[PDB]
Amino acid sequence: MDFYQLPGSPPCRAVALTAAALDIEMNFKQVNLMNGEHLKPEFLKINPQHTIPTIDDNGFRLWESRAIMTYLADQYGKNDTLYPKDLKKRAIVNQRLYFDMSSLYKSFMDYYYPIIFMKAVKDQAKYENIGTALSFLDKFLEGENYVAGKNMTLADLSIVSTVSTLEALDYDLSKYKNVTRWFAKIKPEIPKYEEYNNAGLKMFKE
Amino acid sequence: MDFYQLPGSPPCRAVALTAAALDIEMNFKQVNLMNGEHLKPEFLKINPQHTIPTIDDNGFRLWESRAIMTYLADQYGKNDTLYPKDLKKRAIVNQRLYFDMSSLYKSFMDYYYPIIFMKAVKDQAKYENIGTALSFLDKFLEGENYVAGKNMTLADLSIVSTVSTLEALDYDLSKYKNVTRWFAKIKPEIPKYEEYNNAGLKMFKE
Repeated sequence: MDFYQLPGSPPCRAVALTAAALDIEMNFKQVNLMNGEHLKPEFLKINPQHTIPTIDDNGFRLWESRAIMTYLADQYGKNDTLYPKDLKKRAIVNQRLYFDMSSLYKSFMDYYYPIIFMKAVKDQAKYENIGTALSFLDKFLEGENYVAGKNMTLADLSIVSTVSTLEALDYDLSKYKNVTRWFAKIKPEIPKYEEYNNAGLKMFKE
Repeated sequence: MDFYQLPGSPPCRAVALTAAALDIEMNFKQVNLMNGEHLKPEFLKINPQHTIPTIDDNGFRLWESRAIMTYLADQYGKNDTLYPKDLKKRAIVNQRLYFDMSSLYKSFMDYYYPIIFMKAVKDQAKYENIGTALSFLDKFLEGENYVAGKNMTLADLSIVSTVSTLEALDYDLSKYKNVTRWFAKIKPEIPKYEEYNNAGLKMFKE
C-alpha cells in the first residue's frame, strides 16, 4: 500500500494513526515537490490527481481521509472496536466523522491556513469558530471516555489529529474540560502516537 | 421510525428518498414551529436537540443526513447495490458522500441561504463556488452512469437532493453535460422521486 502524504497535514496524520492502530504497514510517499517545475510527465502521472492523503492499495486509489480510514478499518482491522460492525455504533462513528470534517477541521483550516500559509492577518470571527466546534466536541464528551462510543474509534483518531494541532499551535483547551480529559487519556492509548502524529506537529510548534 | 424533517431541506429529502428506495415507512414529523414561543417544555424535550433531519428508530436517535442514509441502507436494505458491502465500492460511495457535503451542499448553502433566508445581496464569489463543485461532479460522471459506482447508490440520492434544488432555483446545468445526462436518467429510477423530492422543491420554484 502506498500512502501519499504530508507529515504536518492533520488528515494525513489521521490516516497514519489509523494504519498504526490497525498494524498496517504503508509505503509513505512525500508529495512535497509534486508541484515544482520540471517534474517529468511520467512522474506527474503517478502523482495523486485529487487531494492528499491518497492511498494506492494494489491499484485501488482512494482519496478523502475519512473514507480511507473506514476502508482500512474494515479491510484490515482484526477486531471490531475501532469501527464497530454494529450498525447503531457505526452510525455514531460516521456521524462524528462528518462533524470532524465539517466543524472541527473546517474551523481549524479557516483560521490557521491564511495565517500559516499566506501570512495573513488573524480573523477574529474565524477564531471564534474553533471554540464553537470545540464546545460541540466538549458536549459529545460529557460523561464519556471517547468521542463516539464506549471504546476508541476512528472518530477519536481523526479528531485528535486536529485537536493535537490546536495544542501545538498554543490554542488553550483547558476550558473544554472534557476535551482536555479526553486528549490526555487518548494519547497513551493511540499506538505509535508519537511517531505518526506528534512528530509531524513540529512545523506548528515552530 | 420517526423522521424529523423540513420538506424543502435537501438533506431531509435525501433521507426521504433513501427511505423510499429501501421501501421503509417513516412517521414524518414537521419541525416548523419548534422554535415558536410558548411551546410546552414537554414538547421541547421531544424536539431534536441537534440538526434536522433526525430520525428516532425505536429510541435510537440519529442526526447527520449522510450517517442516517448509510444506517438505513445497512439496517433495512434488502439488497447490496444502494450501499454495496464490497469495501472498495463502499469506500467510493463514502468518498462521494463527503464530497457532497463539503463541496456541493456547502456551495449551495453558502450562496442561496443568505439570499433565500436573509434576503441578502448575491455573492458572486460564492456563486462561482457552485460551478466549481459542479465541475468536480461533472468529472466524476465522465463515462459513468452514476456518481459513485456502476449502480445507483446513496451518493446519487444525496447529490440529487441538491442538484434538483439548483435546477428548481433556475441554475442552468447544461454546460455540465454529464451532470445533465445523469440528472435526467436518475429521476425515473429513483422510487417516489416526485413524492419525496420534487414536491418539496415548490418553495424554491416560487
